[PDB]
Amino acid sequence: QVQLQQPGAELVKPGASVKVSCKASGYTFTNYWMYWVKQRPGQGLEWIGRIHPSDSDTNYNQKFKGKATLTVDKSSSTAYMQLSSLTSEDSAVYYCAIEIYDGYNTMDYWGQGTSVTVSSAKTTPPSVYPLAPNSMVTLGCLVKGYFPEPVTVTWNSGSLSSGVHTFPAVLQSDLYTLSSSVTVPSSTWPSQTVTCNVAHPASSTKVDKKIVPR
Amino acid sequence: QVQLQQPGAELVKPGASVKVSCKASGYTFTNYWMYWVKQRPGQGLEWIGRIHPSDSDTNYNQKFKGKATLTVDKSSSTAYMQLSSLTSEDSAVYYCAIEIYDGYNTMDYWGQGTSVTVSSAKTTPPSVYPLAPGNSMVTLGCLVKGYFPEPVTVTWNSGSLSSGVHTFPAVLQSDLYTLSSSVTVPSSTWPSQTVTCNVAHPASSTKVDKKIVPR
Amino acid sequence: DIVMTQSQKFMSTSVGDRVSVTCKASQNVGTNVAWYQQKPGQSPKALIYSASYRYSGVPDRFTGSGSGTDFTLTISNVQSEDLAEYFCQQYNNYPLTFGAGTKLELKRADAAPTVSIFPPSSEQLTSGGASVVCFLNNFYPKDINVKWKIDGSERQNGVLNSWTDQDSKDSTYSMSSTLTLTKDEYERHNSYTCEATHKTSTSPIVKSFNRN
Amino acid sequence: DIVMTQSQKFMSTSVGDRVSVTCKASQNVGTNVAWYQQKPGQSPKALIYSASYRYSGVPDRFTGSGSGTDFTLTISNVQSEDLAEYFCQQYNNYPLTFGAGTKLELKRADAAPTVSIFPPSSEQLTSGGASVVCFLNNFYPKDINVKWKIDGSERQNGVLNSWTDQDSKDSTYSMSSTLTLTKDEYERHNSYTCEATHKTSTSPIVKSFNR
Amino acid sequence: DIVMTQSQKFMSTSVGDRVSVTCKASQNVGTNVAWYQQKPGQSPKALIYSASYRYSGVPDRFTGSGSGTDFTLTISNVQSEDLAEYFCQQYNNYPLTFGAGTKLELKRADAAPTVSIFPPSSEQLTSGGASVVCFLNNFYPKDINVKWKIDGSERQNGVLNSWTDQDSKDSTYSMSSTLTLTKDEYERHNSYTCEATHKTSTSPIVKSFNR
Repeated sequence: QVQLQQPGAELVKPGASVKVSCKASGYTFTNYWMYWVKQRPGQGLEWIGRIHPSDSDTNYNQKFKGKATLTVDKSSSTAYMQLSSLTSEDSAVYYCAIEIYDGYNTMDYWGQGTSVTVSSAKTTPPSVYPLAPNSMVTLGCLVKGYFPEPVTVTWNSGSLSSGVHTFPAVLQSDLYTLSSSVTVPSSTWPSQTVTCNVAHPASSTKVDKKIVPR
Repeated sequence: QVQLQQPGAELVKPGASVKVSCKASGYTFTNYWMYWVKQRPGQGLEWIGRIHPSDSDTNYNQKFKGKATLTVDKSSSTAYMQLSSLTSEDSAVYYCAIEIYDGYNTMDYWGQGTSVTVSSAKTTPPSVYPLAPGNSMVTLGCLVKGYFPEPVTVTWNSGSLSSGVHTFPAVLQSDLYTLSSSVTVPSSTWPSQTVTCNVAHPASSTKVDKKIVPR
Repeated sequence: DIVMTQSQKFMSTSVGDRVSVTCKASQNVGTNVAWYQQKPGQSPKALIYSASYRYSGVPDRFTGSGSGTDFTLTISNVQSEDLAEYFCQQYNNYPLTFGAGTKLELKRADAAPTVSIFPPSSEQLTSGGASVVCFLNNFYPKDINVKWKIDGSERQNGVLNSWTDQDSKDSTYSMSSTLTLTKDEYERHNSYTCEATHKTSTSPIVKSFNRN
Repeated sequence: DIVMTQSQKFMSTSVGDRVSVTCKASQNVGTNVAWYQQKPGQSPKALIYSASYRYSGVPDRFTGSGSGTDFTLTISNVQSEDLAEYFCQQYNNYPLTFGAGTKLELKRADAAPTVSIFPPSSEQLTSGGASVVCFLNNFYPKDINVKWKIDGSERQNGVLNSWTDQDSKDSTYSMSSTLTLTKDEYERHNSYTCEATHKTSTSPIVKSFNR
Repeated sequence: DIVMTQSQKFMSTSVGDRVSVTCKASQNVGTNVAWYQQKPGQSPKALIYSASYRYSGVPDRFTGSGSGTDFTLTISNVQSEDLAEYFCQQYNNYPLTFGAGTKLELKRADAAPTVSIFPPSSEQLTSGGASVVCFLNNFYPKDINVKWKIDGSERQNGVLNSWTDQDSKDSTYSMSSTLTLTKDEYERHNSYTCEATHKTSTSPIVKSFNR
């Protein structure tokens, strides 16, 4: 299966450099243009450039002419986008994408996107807290005080999806905080275990917090 | 009187630029070379360059080639050193200085030095707290907590109280500076007379006079 | 640089009906125009290429039309799953440029919020902090006002509010409000109230708990 | 560039005696050598130019000597006001280069510290913080250990220590130690003790107060 | 296709000095590399072929070096007439690909602008429009500001500016500022003024006419 693998987040100090990777698998790496797209927090999509891994032919956007440098490594089937002299404007999610036409259909494949955050602050893993309290009962999960973005939240390893509201993260006093609620039948909780699964890739953190009645 | 006036502190974001000024007065500006010296915290002296305000002739240290540019403004009798592409290594005290030989004696004159701090943090003014006791002498104190950036000036009774004063160097902790100052005076002085700790933080335009009140 | 100007920042319809979004190009691009759909928290998804041709897996409800400078993307039988921001793009001239994006909205009947309050967990109290969380789920319209009261006194600081986008299932909105105090402040008071003012009721919805 | 060495980072003497500093130049700098004095917190002050000539206002006690590559600065009748860092510098070739610097130290008899403790001020307590300050003044030598006790338990965190340079009046040292707590943590305890261990005595100097 | 990257978009030098522009190929092209020169408003002129051989008529001041991936064009004894854009091209593999181009910039001392103002001609006034033109010629550096005033009040709408490239004889810049109004509007007022502000300006250069 065709796959484009990107790291979740990269924290880079102002003025330094970062190199975002895009590992491709499942197809012939040298057959399709590799596109890159920037999306600032809450903004639109911006085209950075494209590179053909066969001969490293590139087409750059003039706005990112000196900023972004696209390379490939064919021994690993990995594409790389290097950003230099980072500023706060360069803090965004960076996607790699390809388009494949096999002679029958045209499919698009996108990486998950790398959240590059340019800041002098250090990484802070989140503090995960259980939110414990008719026919239905609402539970919750408080993911407090982490840096930088992003974090992912699931319930019971993804088995509990309906009735879930995951609220966007808000920056407040240099740290991010989000929450997530889940509403289940009154016979599910507290009879069965309800687990909030939090992942923070920037700090290599995975916390499973049970919603214990107490 | 010959004077070289320099601003106290300059807080500049990384990657940005800054212009450090040196206002001369009391002498013919265009008659003497203007030297510039850099001193990083706890380090030694480094020569940046020199400039003659007459014709803007310069002698640079190759280390500060693309980093520093010396200019002069003869209408204001002010010399300038512009620092570009600021990094953490550029955080230092920057002095301007001249040497005058009048045919009789050779005198050196220095500016106070501009403390250039390169950081992404914003300015924070200090919180000045009194240190009053709960003998023939009594020790009073002043806690200057949580400011940024350097420096701060501490005096006692507007400088009239100088003996028996210990002002301790600032310590950086949790991205903020804190120092303290103690003064020991005769027991007949305090609390009978006023003892005031004068704190000045030029990076925040702060001047706080805190009296040491008995309880 | 060619500019792609989407006329509307938001487009509104009801479930089952149809919407259309227009895109204006500064110069002629012929038919080399693409359309993208981006749901919250996801990578973009290509819907249309060559102005009118669909990518594999895109339903026929998504129809693109236009040539030259005026292009249109039409979505018929709009469902709650289609809630996203939609972008146009030109790949006729370099640099490739996107539109500003149009977010889809869905009209629906009013809905009162389900409000739930949660005291600070014992885990957080060991850290010296204390956060009270108030969930306001599945209401419409998105406009809502939340006040925090401590023993009757309103606290409009140390509050962190977050809104979800329109729900992909019932087109409602949800809110999370978190009041954070120190553990000392939390133990210095007893009654903690979350007050919600919504269009659906002239009286505020009140969920409270007494630390006692 | 031409390198000015100054092999010694510290020079020691007693009040009234003399000291000297050597400065080695990597090449022949003739007599174009200058000496500067820098007291803590002040700008550099030029003492010597042209190897042996004093600036106006520099007392006879400061004498410069040497030519070629071996230059020496000699300070006689040294007093506590002379506590400073001393640099050599050549101006015979460009770029102008300085020496690493030599700090002056003054030997003297031992002195036990005078210790004073101060509870948090009422003004700070309105901010949510509580700093206990302990002053340790006019002791020698500079090495000293300070411990904080809260109701008998030692606290080695939230402590900010700062040492003065050698005192320009009596060549002693002074130290400030600040224990910072939250106001809640502060009000949850009674005794606050500051213990100073100095080589002048095997028994620590103890200053405490009950809130 | 093969990428021929010219790292520097500009190259600054002074008349008589020597400049070098580099061009790196993504793959090995051996010596099948050409260099071209394009002066403003003119067709490209071939300078070098086979990485190092000059076309007929190209002065020996233009030399080229490099084999494989790294190539360099060197202009010795740079003339003011050498102001142009310089492209590298590979012809070892099809399709032939050009570099992005490097613009030659010349350094020189500062120069104040010579400012001339011109009222709308009688021929243009019979057309219904009215254009006031101000020339700012032979200044350096290129940054300059122009402010239009109508009866002492600043006018911003209807102003179109145009800058020349560096002059091929003295390496200075020029700019024209044209204020276009209707004939009725031009006759509703009397005093017209263009104010030039430059690095050399200790005060604005003010040129005015009275209708």
